[PDB]
Amino acid sequence: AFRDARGLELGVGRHAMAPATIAAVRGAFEDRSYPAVFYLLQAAIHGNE
Amino acid sequence: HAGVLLMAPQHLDHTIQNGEYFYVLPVHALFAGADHVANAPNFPPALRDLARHVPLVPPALGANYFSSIRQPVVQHARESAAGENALTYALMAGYFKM
Amino acid sequence: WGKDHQVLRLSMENAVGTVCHPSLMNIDAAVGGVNHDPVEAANPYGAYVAAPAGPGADMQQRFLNAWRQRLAHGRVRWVAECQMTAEQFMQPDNANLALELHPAFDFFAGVADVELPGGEVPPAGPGAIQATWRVVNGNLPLALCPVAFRDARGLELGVGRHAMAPATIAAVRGAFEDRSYPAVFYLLQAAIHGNEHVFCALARLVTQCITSYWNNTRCAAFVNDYSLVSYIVTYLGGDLPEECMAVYRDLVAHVEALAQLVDDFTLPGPELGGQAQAELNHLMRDPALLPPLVWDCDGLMRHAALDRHRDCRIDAGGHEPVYAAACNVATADFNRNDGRLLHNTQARAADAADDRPHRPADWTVHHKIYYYVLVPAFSRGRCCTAGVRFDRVYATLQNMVVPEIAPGEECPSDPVTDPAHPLHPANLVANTVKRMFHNGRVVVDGPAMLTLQVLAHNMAERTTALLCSAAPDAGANTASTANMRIFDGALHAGVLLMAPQHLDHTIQNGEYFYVLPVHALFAGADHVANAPNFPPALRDLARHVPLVPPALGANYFSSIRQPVVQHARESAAGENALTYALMAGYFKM
Amino acid sequence: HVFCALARLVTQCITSYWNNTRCAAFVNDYSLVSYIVTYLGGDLPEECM
Amino acid sequence: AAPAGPGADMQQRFLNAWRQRLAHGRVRWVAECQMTAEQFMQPDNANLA
Amino acid sequence: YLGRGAPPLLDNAAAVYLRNAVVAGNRLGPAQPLPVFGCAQVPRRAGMD
Amino acid sequence: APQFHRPSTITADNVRALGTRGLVLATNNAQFIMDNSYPHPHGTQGAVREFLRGQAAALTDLGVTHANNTFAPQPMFAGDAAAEWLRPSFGLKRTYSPFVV
Amino acid sequence: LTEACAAERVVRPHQLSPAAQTALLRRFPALEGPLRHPRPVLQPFDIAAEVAFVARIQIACLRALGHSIRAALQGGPRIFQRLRYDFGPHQSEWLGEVTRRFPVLLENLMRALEGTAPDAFFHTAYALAVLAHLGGQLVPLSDDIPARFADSDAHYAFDYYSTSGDTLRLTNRPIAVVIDEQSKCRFMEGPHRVCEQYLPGESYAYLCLGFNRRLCGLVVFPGGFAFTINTAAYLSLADPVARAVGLRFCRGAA
Amino acid sequence: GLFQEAYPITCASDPALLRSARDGEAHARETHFTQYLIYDASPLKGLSL
Amino acid sequence: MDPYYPFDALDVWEHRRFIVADSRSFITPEFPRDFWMLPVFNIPRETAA
Amino acid sequence: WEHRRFIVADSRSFITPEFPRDFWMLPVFNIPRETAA
Repeated sequence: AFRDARGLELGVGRHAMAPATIAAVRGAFEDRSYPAVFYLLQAAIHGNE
Repeated sequence: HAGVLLMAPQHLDHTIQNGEYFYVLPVHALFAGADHVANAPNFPPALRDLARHVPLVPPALGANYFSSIRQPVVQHARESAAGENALTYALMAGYFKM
Repeated sequence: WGKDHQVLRLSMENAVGTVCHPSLMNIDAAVGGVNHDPVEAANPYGAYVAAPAGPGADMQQRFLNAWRQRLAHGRVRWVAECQMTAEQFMQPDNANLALELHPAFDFFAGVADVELPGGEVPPAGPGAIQATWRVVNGNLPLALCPVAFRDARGLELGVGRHAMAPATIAAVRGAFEDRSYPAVFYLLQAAIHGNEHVFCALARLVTQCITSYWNNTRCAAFVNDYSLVSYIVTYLGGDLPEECMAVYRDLVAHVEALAQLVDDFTLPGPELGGQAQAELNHLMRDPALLPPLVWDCDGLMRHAALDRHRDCRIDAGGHEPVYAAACNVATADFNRNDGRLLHNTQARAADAADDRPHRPADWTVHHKIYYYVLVPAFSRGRCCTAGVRFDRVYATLQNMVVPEIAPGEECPSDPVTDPAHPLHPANLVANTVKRMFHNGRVVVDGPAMLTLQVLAHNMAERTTALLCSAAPDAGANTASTANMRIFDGALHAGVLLMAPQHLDHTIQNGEYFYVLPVHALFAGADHVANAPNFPPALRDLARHVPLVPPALGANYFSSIRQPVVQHARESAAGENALTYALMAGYFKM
Repeated sequence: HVFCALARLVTQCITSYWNNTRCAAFVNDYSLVSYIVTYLGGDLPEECM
Repeated sequence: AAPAGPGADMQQRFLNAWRQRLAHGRVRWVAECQMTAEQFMQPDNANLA
Repeated sequence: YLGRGAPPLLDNAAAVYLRNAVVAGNRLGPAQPLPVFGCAQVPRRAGMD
Repeated sequence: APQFHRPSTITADNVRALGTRGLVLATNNAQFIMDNSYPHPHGTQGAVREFLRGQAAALTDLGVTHANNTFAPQPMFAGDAAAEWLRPSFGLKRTYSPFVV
Repeated sequence: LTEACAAERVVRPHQLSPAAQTALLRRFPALEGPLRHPRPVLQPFDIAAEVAFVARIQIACLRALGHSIRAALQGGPRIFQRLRYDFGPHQSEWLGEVTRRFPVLLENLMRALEGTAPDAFFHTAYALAVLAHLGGQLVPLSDDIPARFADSDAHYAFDYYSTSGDTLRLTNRPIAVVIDEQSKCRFMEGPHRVCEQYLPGESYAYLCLGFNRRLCGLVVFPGGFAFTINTAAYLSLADPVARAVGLRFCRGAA
Repeated sequence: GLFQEAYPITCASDPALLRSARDGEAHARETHFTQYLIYDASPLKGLSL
Repeated sequence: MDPYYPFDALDVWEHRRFIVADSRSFITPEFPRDFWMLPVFNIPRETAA
Repeated sequence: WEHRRFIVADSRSFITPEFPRDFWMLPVFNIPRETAA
């Protein structure tokens, strides 16, 4: 909690994420049915713009 | 160099062979999915539970004590109760040098 | 305060040097000193284990008539669910007060001398007062552990950890408790029977059934199987609105949550007596206990291959197990009595399996999470098992009126308009399965031909009452607890019945499914009290007093006893609570 | 027996009454209400089921 | 360890290699279940020195 | 564990794990444990206040 | 034609030649009186066994009449493919619509 | 004996050829026993020849039991009583059941005597009371016999079977109760078994079954209603058969 | 030994709720939600220590 | 179905120190006789032959 | 003291058994010299 405590000091004043972008990102990580075409495109684009 | 971040360890599926395209290869204790490593096809069944709360990394990539980030920064992330907004800065403050 | 203006602290980690000595398991003089001046016949319903006899199909009508006499005789040892606290502490109203002696044990009036895995009707006469062993902390009676105390512990573990959404459980609880529930959903579950290869065969049926039933009731469809829900997660999670799909993915993530609450409370120590650290800590990690529905054979291959294990006695014919690799039409001998359990569950029936499984180690643990915990969190006492007449089931699974389509005609979509649709009233005759797609409105179309070619592929004979016993583990196994027993009854080819529907002659009362209460967790207040041909005298003893047919384990000789199962059909705290609460009730002793 | 004989008539009577009013039809007899919960659980909107 | 072989098998060669000693004793740095004043007391922190 | 009073575990691998697990560093924890006859010889801390 | 009021008539050849469209009506339109002057050689429990191989092997017949309808059976899981040395064996989730106009 | 039966394909060497018998006898002379004895008490050339040695004794005693039970119970009997147990007034209606309950027991006793394994029969009292009598035609094994069993014929030795429910054995120990018209009971002198605390026939839900060195046994029912049986008129054990029996089951006392 | 008795002393479950012991049992907080106090009842009550 | 008896009854006062030429009694239970069930030995499914 | 009823113990007290006449035509009352067991 102490390591989370001073976060609550610094939590003010700066940008906080929207509530919608919290669960959408987190459910995507915990999507066991995440379609694996997306992994190969990430290796296809491979940093090349 | 040419690596890719796997979010969800999906071993509850034999459609792609489990690690067909992508051998798992953990690079740091930040990145050790407990269902990636333990449910690889060639995994010793004598080392199941000790794999669950220890980030098994072969020492060619770095051990715990000579990494720049040790176990406590890892253990904060998986265990703290706070939502990600507070959790962001709470670990962001975990990178000021000594 | 010390001997100053100084503070001091006494934890319960303070209690390390006293409760942890190997004298907690030292009850030799206890059983001896209570044994003289004996007790009379205490009509031992829950104080006796029966070995199984005959098939499971008639096993009730054995035990219905066998305990027709010494059941209305008196009461069972527990009445304390009605007793408030300190009514146990008072000298009246508790003759069993002088029988509560150890925190880790039980002294109860059981049978005298007959060895337990044997016989049906014990010789009522003189009585004996021995032991069993208290397994987890929840077995303490509810005048000593308050009900509100169980929720007190539960909520405060609830913080910091993943929980179910409050909206989504309303879908599940409506689904679990739906009376007019389409009986294909009981039949199509036994069709897949946990076979992954039959699942990805039949994925369009699995697609539309959940899709159709969501419009009737905002509810999940097939949800009494962890394996089946697990398969819906991976192999189906694309072609749905997220609102439906959120229900299943939240369900697994909460089972993901309730799984890793054990090992946050663990210490790294060596492997020990064959068991691991986690197996000695919590009850869900020990593989000698196995869930009530076991479709594969991963469990006994883990369970019977243990140093704890003594004589998993499957008693219709031969007592000891020998198993099947795959199973088909000529292998599912629909009415047999040998005790062979089927391994016909994996995706690769070509790469078959009798000795080497396919599943992870937490797979059955996940089922032990899903069956022993979550379903009682929605039960409140109302759910019970079923023994399957797969001969009756596989008659009517492959029994559909799906007409030939015309050359140039469209796909069957809707039942009431399209005459070529299988659910159309022109295609509705009784005793076919698209009439059973129609008894509960489930839109399933003309491409259902893809089912039957694989319905003919894999099938399962009939269920069997597997009785595995075991010794106390390494860490409780002293020279006075060596002879102790834990009976753990479960069915192989069985299905859970959530909603007991018997005030309806659509399925006549026990045609496909004879009930067989495998445990006090699944003991039908409306299943069993409304059975095939039936005594009215037990109506008192059915409204309470969970009828466990004693081939499947007793009240005192299991891991989970009566104190927790009333706690399930009690306090109205949230789903998030009781999940953690009953889990906290499962910490070993 | 006569309930499932006329069960389509029971279905249309409820929902047509459900179109006019937000009210249940046959609550005057529990033996009837036992049946609609048991038998007509598919062919109703969930708002009145 | 030195970076040995190709990247495809170095973890899989690792689990065969380090199977013996990694199960032998519990490692030092899994003490995250230890609390404060469980640490500063001489038992249960043999690593207090 | 100061005195002998009880039948130990029959799983002798377990009890010797729990032997020193309890008696790691108790102020009332002996070193060089019990002979056949005699006291446990509770150690002496360097100071008492 | 197998007579459904005597158990001494059900064989696998007599039921597989019967379609499942017609086995709906033949079960509900029989005679209620069970007869017991000709028993079964595999037992009466074996007569139910001989009935259900007659239904299960008839499921190929109801499928072959719909062979202009569905698609090729895709390999549902991994491990079912010939060439394995450069690309894996896919597993196709058969959640599609098997229908050919 | 293998290759003379393997090259000749003689599956059992009593089907061995007469020249093929004696030519082996010209080679190895200790085989005159298992080939040329009329009725050897051990069976020649079988695996369970020691086991079939035991199962006969299990059989031959049961007929010595079963034709002796019929002997004292030929017709309608007069058993009146043999022990002293007084009644309360409503306690006689319990024996009103024992009238009705009675004849199903004597089948199921003998069914259970069949129902035991013979390996589990030799730990019971009747299998050692005969050995106390076959040693009298020597101390039998395990020394379960007390020092004073060999004194009188009044020292009997009981087993205990469950009357109601299932008809099952309720002992480990032969419980030797000294018995004195009437005669009251008395124990002998002396890890905890339930039923071993009572007198024979003292209470309900107990069948009591004692035997002697004289091998005149008792069947004691609750209420004094008991009777002797002359099983000594039905034990037909041939001494050369029984002399391989006793030596495997006796112990030479120092 | 003669009375077969044992006296409780000033004790509670929170150092928070131990604060109201230094004013006597007049307004001593007996009970918050679970946090319980038992005031000193002894011959040693009210004394120097 | 009543067993035969020669005599009808007596009533004896028995002093506890004055027991001479001792005798014993018979024990019958407390539950009603519908519970002391029939002697049952069923034939098993498999037989010796 | 102690208070209970009392009947004098004599050897003229008989409990009556009946027989179904087939009781000795049982498989165990009539055993041959060798069994199938």
